[PDB]
Parts: sequence; C-alpha cells; structure tokens
Amino acid sequence: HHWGYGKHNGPEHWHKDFPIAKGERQSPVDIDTHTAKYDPSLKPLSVSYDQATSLRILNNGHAFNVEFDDSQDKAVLKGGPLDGTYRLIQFHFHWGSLDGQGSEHTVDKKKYAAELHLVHWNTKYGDFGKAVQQPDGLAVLGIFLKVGSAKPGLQKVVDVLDSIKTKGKSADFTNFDPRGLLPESLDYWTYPGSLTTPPLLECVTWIVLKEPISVSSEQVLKFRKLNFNGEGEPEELMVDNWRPAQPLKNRQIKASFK
Ligand SMILES: [Zn+2]
Repeated sequence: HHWGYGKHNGPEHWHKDFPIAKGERQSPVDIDTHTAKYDPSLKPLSVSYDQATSLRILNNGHAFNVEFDDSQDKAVLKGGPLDGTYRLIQFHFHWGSLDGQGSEHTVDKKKYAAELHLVHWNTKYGDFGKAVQQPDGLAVLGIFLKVGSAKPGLQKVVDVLDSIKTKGKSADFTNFDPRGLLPESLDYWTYPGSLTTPPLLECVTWIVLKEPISVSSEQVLKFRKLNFNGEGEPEELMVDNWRPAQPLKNRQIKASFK
C-alpha cells in the first residue's frame, strides 16, 4: 500500500508519510504573472541537448519516465538562475483526464492539459541520490502542454506507450531527441521548490517556461490509455497524476522577461 493520486492515497494524504509535504518550499505553485518580478540579472537559459542519450522508457506506476545516460556531461542545463552545471537524467509528464486540467504549476490559476518535467541534477554532487539531499541539487525545466496542433517531436514517445501500459513495464527507447519537445522561446519564471511526488524533497530550482507547446488531442488521448496498475491487476487509467498548487509562503517568483 502507498501513495498515489486516488481518493484515499492522493496528495492530501501524502503529509502523513511525508511530513515535508507541508513544508516551506513545496511545489508546484500558482505563478501570478503580475506579482512575478522581472530580474534583469537573470541570464539566458542554456539548454544543451545535442549529445543527449536516451536509453529507456519506464511506467513507474505514477507516470512514465524517459531515461537518459547521465554518466557523462552530454545533455546539460546551465545559466538562467543556475550556478554550475545540471545533467539531464529523465523527463516525464503530468496530465489530466480532461484537457482542462493536468498541469501542476498554474499561471494566474489557469491549468494546462499537461506539464512536461525535464529533471536535471547538479554535477557538483556526483549523483542524483546525493543531489536530492541538497537545496540546490536539482533543476527541473517545466513546460506546459496545451491541446491543438500535434507536436511532431512527441510522437515517438506516444507510439511506444502501448508497450509500457502497466506499472513496472519498460522498453528500449534510444536516440530520442528532447529538443523536439521545446517551445520556441526560453523565457521563464523561476523559484525555489521541491519534487512534486514523494519524497517531496526541497531540492529543486524550478524553471518554468512561459511558452507552452501544443500537442494534439490524439497524442494526449494516448497518455490517458496508460495504467497506474500493474499487469493482471484491475485497470485504473493513469490520468490526473498531478499535485495541485501549494502555498507560496516566503518565496518570490522571478521572471527572465519584461
Ligand atoms: Zn514531475
């Protein structure tokens, strides 16, 4: 038995096992665009994915992760509000049962159909496990998804989902280029936060892009065919695997644009 996104084990229950759920820098949050302050000291983000090496795609019971080889400096995130170099380890999404919900972060209370999270860890800490124990251990690039035109670069991901329908299933997923999932503009909002799933560690520098990417209804429909359950257990569609906005508390959201 364990945490999930159901009535009995969902986000409002997480604090019992993970008391930090009620902490001082929890994610996600609502981004109030009018209250976010432009910070002209913020540098342009540096997204260097040319040598990215995807390996595998996994249904872990809460979402699906596209994993990358992070044993060398190959896909890295630098600049922006970041000091140092962060290595891409995996990306995953959060989505809803309906196009009107699914994103974790919200913009002026607006919920997008889904949200992509490209997770990177700070190379100064040697590995992901050690990085999550540090306040500046991770950098997660969040990108909103809206339903409209299809995202060509996402199709390869969607077509493999049938092979990892249930919890615990994985499939080879090599040569996937995450650059095909990035919007045109890299304008962003940034604030100190946490993982949005248990253990909910407060180790993340969040970088959320202003510009959403568009995906087709057919593409998101396929996300909704995945299962939270394992093979041979009652089908529970993997939908609404998003944590709602948490109190901003003593934090300021900064914008890289005016
Ligand atoms: Zn996430």
